[PDB]
Amino acid sequence: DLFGDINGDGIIDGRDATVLLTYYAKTSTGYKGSLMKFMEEQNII
Amino acid sequence: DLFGDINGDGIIDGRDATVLLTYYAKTSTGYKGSLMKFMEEQ
Amino acid sequence: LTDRGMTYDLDPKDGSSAATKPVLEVTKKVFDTAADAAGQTVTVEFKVSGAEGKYATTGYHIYWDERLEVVATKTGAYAKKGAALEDSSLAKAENNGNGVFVASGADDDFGADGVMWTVELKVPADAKAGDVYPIDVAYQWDPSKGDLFTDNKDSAQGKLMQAYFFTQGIKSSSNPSTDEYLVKANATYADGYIAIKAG
Ligand SMILES: [Ca+2]
Ligand SMILES: [Ca+2]
Ligand SMILES: [Ca+2]
Repeated sequence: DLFGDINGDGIIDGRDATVLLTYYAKTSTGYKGSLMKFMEEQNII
Repeated sequence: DLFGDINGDGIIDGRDATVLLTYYAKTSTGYKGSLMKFMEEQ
Repeated sequence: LTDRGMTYDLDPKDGSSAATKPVLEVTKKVFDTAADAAGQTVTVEFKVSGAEGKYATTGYHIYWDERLEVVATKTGAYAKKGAALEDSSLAKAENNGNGVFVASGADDDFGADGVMWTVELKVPADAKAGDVYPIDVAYQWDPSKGDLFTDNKDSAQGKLMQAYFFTQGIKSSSNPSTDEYLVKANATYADGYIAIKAG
């Protein structure tokens, strides 16, 4: 439900922002593969 | 439309992070609006 | 080393009029002898000037000569955040081969002047005279995402700032250094170096 709860932990905070930056950092280094795929590989979900 | 694209420019990058991070610094201190409301009111 | 840098095609593309005109300076270390150079770890600093309180969101590519060996942080990162990002609560260095990608975010414009990022690099024992190890800061874009240097709200001001940063604040193929070392190394797109001299 919550727009902007990227880690899907019910609330919107620091951690969500971290996910997006760390994601951006990966794509910026050649990482193909989506946000959900990344969050899985890094055990954020 | 794109999961991750908070600001909704087709694009997931560090700007989206900063949006959430600032959103939190507001709510944290007593903001009542949605993320969508907050974003648009800038 | 190669020129991974791209052309800044965002709009605005011309940053001269920008209220904030940030310049990134990269360490330039010179050794007199191969002797003093070999095995030495150089602290390479990516230092920003002219933007106290004027940026929030950041992200840019760093690269260096293949023959250098980065020494990672305790947590395996190739770069460690510096004093300028101390009030930016989001920072990340993602490893990238013979390079690293570094990115910032903050809840207001708490970007500072000073050292943004530190990178510990080490020289071969096969050091040689006149050797030049270029260190590049580079802009990279594609349709999925691009590099950044903007303020908390990506204002008109922010984007002018960003255009400056990449087109004029750093060196690229289209703003080349004339450093006698980066010339001797056809790495005029590069920004800093570790170097040694002839006899
Ligand atoms: Ca969350
Ligand atoms: Ca976006
Ligand atoms: Ca460069």
